[PDB]
Amino acid sequence: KTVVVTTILESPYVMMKKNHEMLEGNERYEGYCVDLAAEIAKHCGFKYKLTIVGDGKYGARDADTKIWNGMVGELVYGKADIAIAPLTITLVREEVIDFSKPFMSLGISIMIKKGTPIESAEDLSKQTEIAYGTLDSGSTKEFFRRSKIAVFDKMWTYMRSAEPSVFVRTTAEGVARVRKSKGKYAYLLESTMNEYIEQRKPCDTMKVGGNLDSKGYGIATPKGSSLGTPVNLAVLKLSEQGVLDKLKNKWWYDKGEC
Amino acid sequence: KTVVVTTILESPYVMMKKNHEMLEGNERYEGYCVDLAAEIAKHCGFKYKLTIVGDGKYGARDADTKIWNGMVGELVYGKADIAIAPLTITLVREEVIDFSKPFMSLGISIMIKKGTPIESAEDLSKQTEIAYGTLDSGSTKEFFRRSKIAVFDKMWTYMRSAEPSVFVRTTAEGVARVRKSKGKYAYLLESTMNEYIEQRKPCDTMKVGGNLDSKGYGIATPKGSSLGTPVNLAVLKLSEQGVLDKLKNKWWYDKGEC
Ligand SMILES: N[C@@H](Cn1cc([N+](=O)[O-])c(=O)[nH]c1=O)C(=O)O
Ligand SMILES: N[C@@H](Cn1cc([N+](=O)[O-])c(=O)[nH]c1=O)C(=O)O
Ligand SMILES: [Zn+2]
Ligand SMILES: [Zn+2]
Ligand SMILES: [Zn+2]
Ligand SMILES: [Zn+2]
Repeated sequence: KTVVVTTILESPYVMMKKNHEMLEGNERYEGYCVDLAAEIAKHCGFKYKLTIVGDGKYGARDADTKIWNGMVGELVYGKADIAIAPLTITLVREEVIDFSKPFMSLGISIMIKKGTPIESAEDLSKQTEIAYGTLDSGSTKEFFRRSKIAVFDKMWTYMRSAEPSVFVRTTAEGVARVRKSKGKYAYLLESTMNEYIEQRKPCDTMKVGGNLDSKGYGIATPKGSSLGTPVNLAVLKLSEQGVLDKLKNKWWYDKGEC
Repeated sequence: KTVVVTTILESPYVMMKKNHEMLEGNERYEGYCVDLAAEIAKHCGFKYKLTIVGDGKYGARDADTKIWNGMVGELVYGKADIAIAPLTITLVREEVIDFSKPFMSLGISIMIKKGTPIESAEDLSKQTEIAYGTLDSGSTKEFFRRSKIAVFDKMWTYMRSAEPSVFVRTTAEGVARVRKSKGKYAYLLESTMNEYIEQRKPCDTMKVGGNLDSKGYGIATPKGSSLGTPVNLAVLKLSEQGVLDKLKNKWWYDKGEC
């Protein structure tokens, strides 16, 4: 049985290769998670096909219907056997799917156009000249929605009602919005992405302040899947072998252009 | 049934209260892990008894007898129901006990007496004037014994054969050795401990360089135990509701003496 892997186009985790049009199957893709997938499959001994999540979302549960979308939904409804992606380990997800131990740590962070007069989340919350938002479906939005911290709740109150909307469908759209907004939009996004983007041309963005939280990405499987245990053990093995660090260095800093 | 919790006297995770001789049961202890245990218990809905691990050890498998010592052994042999302590999530332990998702991130780091001419593991590995060692049992030592990375193996090769022994029995012993050795002993230890000590009088130590690796502490339960699921969910809930961050700040920095 070939294992169906659900993933998402998000640099430098999974990207189309320069010459992908002349390539087929898994070979079209490169990135940290593409490499992680190959290692996991090697150590657990399976063959697999990478497939990009149809709706291009990470996964949230619809309030009215209670149906899960995104990569999470593909696992929940049996469309994929495993998700190998920058997928945040969260409580609401852990209730419907299984996560391995984390293969990467991260936090929510702030991205600004260079020269923007912002140093912190508190700075953002105390002003109005500069708009700010998050990836409009995923763990970061849910963080602000659920936050009982005054600074973040204040920010959520602003974001939920902002007009026009401050939420974006993809990271690419968020970043483009910072780049074109002349310093009038700051983007809240995961630190790993922020750090990658800061080192790529045109080198006009930067991460400011510390992370707003601490969490991790894990490999996800359907609850009670037989893949859950071997995969978890494979992640810890790769961590202890230094492989996760090697991949991180390969995809972030060896790819710096600034 | 009252849940038996195994833990270890290691500041500031668990410490004897000043008037402990006058107190009983759980009230004898204080620290990050005592606070965490209270929250875990409250969220899972169980009564518990804190007990200090008899042999004062974290957990290793004796190569000869194959017997597990430390907190891991107390779980494997059924002497405790759960371990709430700075216990590192590792592959070999995951094979015999269950771990929650990590409640704290960390890495192996270098502690020096202020003014020691050392900035990194490479620096340490390329010289012999300054001695260096690790806790004589635990995941840090195992990290070096197992590492296939040139620098860390070079360090291990030095450390296993160094005489007198560069290894120490307790964190306290390592720190005292740093402080007394006039810059001629550096101590390799987990970053969280390093960070704690840097804010303690006499304020004569510091963490230098990046971390050598990345990993996490997890709450541990016997394989197959029914506490595993609720406990994991409780960890994620505490992470997301900011409790883990509050606790780290309370015990590391709010008490800061430097
Ligand atoms: N990892 C998240 C998805 N996700 C991704 C990014 N991102 O890649 O910058 C983000 O800023 N916010 C977010 O919730 C999840 O799993 O929902
Ligand atoms: N957390 C470890 C134990 N452990 C603790 C410390 N520490 O408290 O400084 C250390 O420096 N090295 C180590 O292996 C494990 O679980 O074995
Ligand atoms: Zn194309
Ligand atoms: Zn491998
Ligand atoms: Zn005493
Ligand atoms: Zn609570």
